[PDB]
Amino acid sequence: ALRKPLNWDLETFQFTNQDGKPFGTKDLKGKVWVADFMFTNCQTVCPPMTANMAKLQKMAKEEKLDVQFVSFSVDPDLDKPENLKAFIQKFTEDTSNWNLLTGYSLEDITKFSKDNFQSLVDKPENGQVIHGTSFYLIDQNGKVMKKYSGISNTPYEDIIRDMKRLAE
Repeated sequence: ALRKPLNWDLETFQFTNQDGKPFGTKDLKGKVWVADFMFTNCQTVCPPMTANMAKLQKMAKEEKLDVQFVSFSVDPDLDKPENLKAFIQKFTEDTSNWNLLTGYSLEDITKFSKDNFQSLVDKPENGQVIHGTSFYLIDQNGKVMKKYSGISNTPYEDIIRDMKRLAE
């Protein structure tokens, strides 16, 4: 069984993916998914985070786990769909189950990150947006259940275990 779940409520949302198509709760409700926050002009942790998410994607597929991946841009003023599409192509050849989202205001995503993921977003003068570095596991009921590091010793086996529990 899933131990010590977070049980965080998530608001209903509809954003735009890297193909310029609507995507959000409508698509995700009923699926197990993993979320992170990132931006394409990040000079530090976002590329390794994304590589880590790609490793998780590959491992989940190998285990025959049917899950979705979602990356929210925290720099929507710069990250349009074409930016996200070009960004993700470096890290994976599979986006059938990975949507990178944008299309909203910076204020919007700041509130969304605060209210749903208890994570501060703020864009300083140098443009290097402050945001959380966690991966979040969300269940079929649309609640956040687990948080893991996306950048430091990502616990791939723990995440896989938890996905297996949600699939049972």
